[PDB]
Parts: sequence; structure tokens; C-alpha cells
Amino acid sequence: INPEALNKHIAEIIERATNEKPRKFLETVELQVGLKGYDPKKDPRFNLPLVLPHIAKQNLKLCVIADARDADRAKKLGLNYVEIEHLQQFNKDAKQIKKFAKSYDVFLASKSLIRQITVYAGPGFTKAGRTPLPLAPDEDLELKVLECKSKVQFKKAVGLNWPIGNVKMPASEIAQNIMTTLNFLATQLKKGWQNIKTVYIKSTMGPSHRI
RNA sequence: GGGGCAAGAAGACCCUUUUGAGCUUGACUCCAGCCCGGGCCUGUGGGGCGGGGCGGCCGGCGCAGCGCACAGGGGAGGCCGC
Repeated sequence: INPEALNKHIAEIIERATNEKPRKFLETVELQVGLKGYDPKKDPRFNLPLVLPHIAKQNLKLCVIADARDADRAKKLGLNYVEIEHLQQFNKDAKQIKKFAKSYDVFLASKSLIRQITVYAGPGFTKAGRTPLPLAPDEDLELKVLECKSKVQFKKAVGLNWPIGNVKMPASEIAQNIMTTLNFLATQLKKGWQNIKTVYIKSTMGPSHRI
């Protein structure tokens, strides 16, 4: 509606399945604000670290397939590459292009499998909306996957949990109280700040209540 | 008193003038006057009745399902008594 229409901030974030004390695994917070999706990086504002370097958030599956390049980077793990290249039928017909899982934070697709890369293995490789960054057949990826895990864009709000200040804090230690999480997004850029309801919430180990 | 076309008097008769005046109308172009609406002057109320801001209340089967997962969902933890 308008840039400061959500004048009241996230304020209390401790209120989900709080019950006896810990709603989630602990007093960890998955309560957050979801986005409209009008912009991917401008309106929502990709953020600088939300707090001190934290965890990959949802802890997505470790099954990235992009490219081997140098084997030692992650050969045993399979994190460097999963062998879906024997299934080379994917470009002609994408029968199992994303059938395994879309859970991984990044469905990395490199130039190794670029033969099979169109839209099924190209943009939209993971039907679930997130962002991959495969480096090159010439140089190793794996080491660099900084802008997607751990520091998560406001675009991945509807489909992911978010630590916007933990349940542990009495009252509020986010917004004005902690500016690491709230800073760049004073307002949603051109978009009116208000999106859906008071907050999306999008909780994990809790009800993802929409108000 | 026959004439001096005797004198009046820059003919009002009939024209002409890109000369007028009084009058008329249903000429052209308009103006006072009046009627008619909307504002302002110009407050304090009661309403009807919609709107209208708040302002509760509830939603919700391709369901393949553990089950009207509305979608958006999501974790494997807590506190329905999972």
C-alpha cells in the first residue's frame, strides 16, 4: 500500500507455538514476514547478514549435482556432483530432471550438463523458487555458494523458515533493537511495504499460521 | 401691373452622396431590468437511507491423503493426550 504503511515492525516474534517455552527445536525463530514477489532483488532487498554468521537456515538436503571439475573439493560427499549424467535422456526428454528432490537450497546446474540445460535444467531447475550459482567447467564451484545459504534474500520468504530474532528474547530484540536483520529494507523500495496480513510467519517445527 | 425667366430662399419635389436624424421590427451586434440554478454569507441539532473508515465473526476435497493438506505450507519437535 505505502512504504511506511507497516509502521508497526515485526515487534514480538516470540509468539508462535511458544507453549511451555520452546516452539521449535529450541527458542530458535522461524517467524518472519513473507513477500509479494513483485521483485526478486530490488523491492524485497537481498540482505547483508541477518545476524552474526548463522546456519544455512532450513538446513536443505546435501545433493547438489553441478560439476566435478577437481574431484577433491567434494568427491566422497557427492555434493560436488550427483551422477544424473548417465541419465543423458534429460535434454531430449526431462523425465527425471527434478524428480529426485527440489529440497536442496540450490539445484546447481553447471556447463558439464549444459547439453541438457534449457528450462527443465535451466532457470526453474528446482520448481521451488531459489537461486543457484555454478562457477565453470574450467574452475571449481563448491567453495563459493555465498548468496543463497546462511544472508538469505527476502524473495525466499514464502517457502523457507526465518530467524528474525529468536523466541528467547523477552519482548523485541529485532527491528530498531537489532539492525543486522532490519536495515537495508527501510521500505520495500518502489513497492508499498505492506504485503500479506500482519506477518506471513512461515514457521518450521510450528504452525505456519498466515496472520 | 405686360415684361425685366423683378427680388425671396445654397428647392424640403426627383436623383446622387460609401451624409444624417426621428421611428419600427421577427435587421445585424448588443446592454440595463427580471427570472432561474450552483457557491459564499451561515449556526446548532435529530434522523431516514445507502455508502463509508474502523470493526468482530467465520473460511479452506485433484487431495493421490496418516486425514475437505484450499493455496503458503513446513519441521521431525514437543506439550492434543504426536
